[PDB]
Amino acid sequence: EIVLTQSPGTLSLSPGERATLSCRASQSVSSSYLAWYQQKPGQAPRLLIYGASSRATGIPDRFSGSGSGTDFTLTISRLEPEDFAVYYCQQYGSSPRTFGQGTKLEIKRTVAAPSVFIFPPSDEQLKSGTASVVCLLNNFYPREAKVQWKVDNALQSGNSQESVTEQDSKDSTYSLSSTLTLSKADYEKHKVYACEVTHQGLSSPVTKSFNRGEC
Amino acid sequence: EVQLVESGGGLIQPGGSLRLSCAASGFTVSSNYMSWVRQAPGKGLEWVSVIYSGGSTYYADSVKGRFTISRDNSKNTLYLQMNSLRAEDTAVYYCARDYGDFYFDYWGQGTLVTVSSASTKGPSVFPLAPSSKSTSGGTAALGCLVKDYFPEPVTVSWNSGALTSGVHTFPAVLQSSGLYSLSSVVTVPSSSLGTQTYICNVNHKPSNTKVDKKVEPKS
Amino acid sequence: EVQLVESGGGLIQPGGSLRLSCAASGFTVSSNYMSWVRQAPGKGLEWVSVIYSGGSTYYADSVKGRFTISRDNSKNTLYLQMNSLRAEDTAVYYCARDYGDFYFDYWGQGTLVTVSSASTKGPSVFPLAPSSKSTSGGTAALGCLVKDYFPEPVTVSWNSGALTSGVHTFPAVLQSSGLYSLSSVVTVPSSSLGTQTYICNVNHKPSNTKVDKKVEPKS
Amino acid sequence: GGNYNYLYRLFRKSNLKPFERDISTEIYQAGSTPCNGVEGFNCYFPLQSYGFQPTNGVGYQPYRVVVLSFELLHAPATVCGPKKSTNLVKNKCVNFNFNGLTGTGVLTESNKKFLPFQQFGRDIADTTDAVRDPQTLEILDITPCSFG
Ligand SMILES: *[C@@H]1O[C@H](CO)[C@@H](O[C@@H]2O[C@H](CO)[C@@H](O)[C@H](O)[C@H]2NC(C)=O)[C@H](O)[C@H]1NC(C)=O
Repeated sequence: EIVLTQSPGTLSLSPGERATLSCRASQSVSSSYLAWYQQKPGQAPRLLIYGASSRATGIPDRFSGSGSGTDFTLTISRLEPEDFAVYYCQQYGSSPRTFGQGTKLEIKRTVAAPSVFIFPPSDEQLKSGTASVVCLLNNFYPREAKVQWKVDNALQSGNSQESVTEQDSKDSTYSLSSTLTLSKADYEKHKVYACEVTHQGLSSPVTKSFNRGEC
Repeated sequence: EVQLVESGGGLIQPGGSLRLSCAASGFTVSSNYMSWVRQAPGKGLEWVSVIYSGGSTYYADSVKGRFTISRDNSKNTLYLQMNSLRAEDTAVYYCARDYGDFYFDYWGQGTLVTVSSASTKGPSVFPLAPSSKSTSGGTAALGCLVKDYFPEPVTVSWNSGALTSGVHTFPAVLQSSGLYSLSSVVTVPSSSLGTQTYICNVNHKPSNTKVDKKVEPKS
Repeated sequence: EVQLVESGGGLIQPGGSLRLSCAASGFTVSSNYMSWVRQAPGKGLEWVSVIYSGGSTYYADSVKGRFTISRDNSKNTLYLQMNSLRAEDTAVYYCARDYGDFYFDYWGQGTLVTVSSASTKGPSVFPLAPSSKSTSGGTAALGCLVKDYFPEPVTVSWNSGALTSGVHTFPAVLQSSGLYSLSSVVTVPSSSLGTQTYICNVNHKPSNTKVDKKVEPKS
Repeated sequence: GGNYNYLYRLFRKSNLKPFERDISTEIYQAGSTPCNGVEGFNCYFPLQSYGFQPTNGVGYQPYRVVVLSFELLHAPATVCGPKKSTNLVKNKCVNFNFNGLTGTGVLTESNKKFLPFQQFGRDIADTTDAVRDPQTLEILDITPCSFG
């Protein structure tokens, strides 16, 4: 059977060191009839190496793929930091051309705590009849951050949404935005809105909070 | 060898039909293979179809009986006519120049195929003011919240593209209502709360919405 | 014997086609007759079509050559596929379980078939404030005016469904512009003009409009 | 080690007419610019070799192919299949066929001598009365079997 399965699925490292990864099939393939690909997020995916032997032009030589059969590896001899992307394996031996799922390559910049900031809803929105309460977490290595909303000290579950940015190409940090959504009516029923952030760079969690209706 | 621009995709109700176009440049588009490949936004890469230099075509099994590819080598324009549109063929698609072993060496830019759903609505914008609760020492953050729109590709710039420092647009979020929402924020020295210009330029390309909103400290 | 929910109807431009669905529950839908009956909103009840347990169908003479009924007894779902839609087939329709003599004993819920006209527009809402001209002694009345919408089924509640005393929504009116309008009013003790919460919750189901408007005494 | 001496073309401007043939290998241009008869970008070699090995999977094995293509049209056929030859009795009214000559009668050893290109002999009043056996090339008389 022909299904490409990544070994780890993601790798977080530090630049300047030898990177090595593989992609595993679901059968032995006819000889070296596969390839690799990389994907820059927000960009087009690009060639990596044909036939698992030699790569095409426009690519330098820090990279090497090997293997035979089910196992097929790819080794980067030294971690260039600007090469941090999502990397794919691709086959062309079977009668369809199947793919895998990708491997994430990045770095673990020294533990950095987030700058936290809470934004109350704008007066324009309370006219409309709804209240968004935004809480921002700025720059931060470990993305495994927790955002606990509290309304009058009641932990709020199921009315928030988060999103997170791609690891920053300059300082290798993440940034996160959590939005709490309420009705105008329900907003006007409570006083303290708080956002409590937990993170490895914080010795104890940080809470940023405001009091509805206090200039 | 500068080539493979894509165009045409976007908001379309199911049951319709669409011919996409991937034009190339500086290349004999007749005497090779091209291909189509999808990219589901949470998932990987899945091959759609191929053409030959002789002209023979092949497709995926799911898109069998539905999708027709063609080209005009007088104008060097590949045509992906997709028909009987279902609400799971919602990926972004890529035209790809093909070589030999069916390596996809040269790649297109991409265009969004979005099945009907909530139609196309324009964004509602609010300015999130810089505040002392956002202020800390030397810097303070301000931004713009652009919410409730269906047609996924939307952009917000700061000062017509001037500020590139601290400007960070966060991934749009898909609500239960079915409409997207996002917020883009930028930090700026706290000595400069209202001093200079900070106007977010909101442009919605599937529609034709263009609005500039100024963000100022709270009253 | 709890059964016959209907769904599917609404805003549709003429010349189109629609398959309606009436699903039932707790019943062998194969081994009986079903039927369809219309109800013009100013007029009486007019039979549309019948099916047999063997499977033979019959129709009205006006809908001859146009309308096809069917069912799936694997999923117990009746299908009324109506085609070549004219702008006089604008009634609400009812699936009906049939017995014997062709009595329609068990009845559906209903769904609106509305031919194209002015398309689908959202409502504009104003609060009609409680005033001394509405006040008399112990009580005073306040309400919400929801106007200019095409897609007939629209609802306004008071305080998320809390107040059931004095809340009275008046029949929508059809203007010369072609759009509907209505106003729902509720009386409340005059000692309680602004005291408690009186927010009208406007929901437009063919669209996805949901807005809460507070009504307060005049400035 | 492998057998890469078996190749195939993988590029052409168009398809083929039935049993067309091309041996001419030229650097197949997709550049729209002439490339000196030399290789490089968008001018490639039109042929591809087979990569074979004994540990290849099923289907990736050398399969020796032969096709048949027949000729009929007008004119006189030149090819022909095989032929059966039971045996020849003698002195037993029999139903015989000698490469076309269909008849009935008793067959008997002869003592006439044809010329070495004559197949059968005829009587006055034109009835076949002798034949030559194709396999052994001996003359046999044909007498009718008895009636009266
Ligand atoms: C036809 O084939 C037969 C063999 O099947 C040839 O025959 C033999 O002829 C030789 C001649 O001396 C004899 O000694 C053998 O006894 C024969 N064997 C059999 C099996 O008959 C014969 O010569 C061939 N004739 C022609 C014209 O090809």
